[PDB]
Amino acid sequence: KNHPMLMNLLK
Amino acid sequence: KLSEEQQHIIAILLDAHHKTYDPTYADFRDFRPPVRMSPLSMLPHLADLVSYSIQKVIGFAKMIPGFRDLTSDDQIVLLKSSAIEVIMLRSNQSFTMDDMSWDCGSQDYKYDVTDVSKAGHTLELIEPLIKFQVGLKKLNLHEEEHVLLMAICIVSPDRPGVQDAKLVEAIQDRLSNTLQTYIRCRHPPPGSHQLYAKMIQKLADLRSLNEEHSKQYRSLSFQPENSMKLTPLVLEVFGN
Ligand SMILES: CCC(O)(CC)COc1ccc([Si](C)(C)c2ccc(OC[C@@H](O)CCC(=O)O)c(Cl)c2)cc1Cl
Repeated sequence: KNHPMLMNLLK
Repeated sequence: KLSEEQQHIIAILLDAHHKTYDPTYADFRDFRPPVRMSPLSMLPHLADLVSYSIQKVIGFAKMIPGFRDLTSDDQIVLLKSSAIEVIMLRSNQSFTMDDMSWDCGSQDYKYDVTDVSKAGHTLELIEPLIKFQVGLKKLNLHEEEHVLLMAICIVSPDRPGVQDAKLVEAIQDRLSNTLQTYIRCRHPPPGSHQLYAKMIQKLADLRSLNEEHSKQYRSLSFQPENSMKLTPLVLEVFGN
């Protein structure tokens, strides 16, 4: 799966 | 004996921790209110607390020297598997051994064994968690050893799904050597080895606490009425 909210928090 | 590189690693991690930990706990006001007395009355409040903590752990992890050199997949893998452990580690700062509870300002924001049970967790997890918090508090760590243990916890090469395990190991080795040298600068032998051996044992206990929380989280989140009360970040980070 994808982690868009995690990626956004990782800049 | 502390090198300039080790002294800079320590200053960065302390700066990162001070930016990602508010000892006033003012942001707790914006969570869903805690209800102490359907039966999981503390699930909404504690879900927002964990969701808030996950954000702070990500911010702290981004400021670890070398973390940004990893690929995005490895940064995600390390954070998905360590977030629960870092939350338990950083919660020790608010843990008081008077009543075996996490005191965060008020009695509204003071959580004990029953409060964790009102979130769906059994004593198969709470009892070892309390034992962990006491043994960690008894170590009387400096803030330097506290932040180094959190960074070493995050940058672990033996996490499932890690691509560049050698790169993660090289970053953890620098943080470990920084930790071992700091302990030697403050404690003569053999107490320095005994302290470092207990710190690594706490990392091993975190893996056991990680497995138990994951087991109970899967049981709770599988029920839609429980996962309805979680946050989108918790479902994304803790879900796999
Ligand atoms: C919703 C997932 C679920 O599993 C339900 C399905 C429950 O999860 C949990 C419930 C309770 C805990 Si707790 C070890 C008593 C704890 C966590 C965070 C805390 O906040 C301190 C600091 O991080 C914030 C300070 C700052 O950054 O400014 C504190 Cl004091 C204690 C942990 C979890 Cl994982």
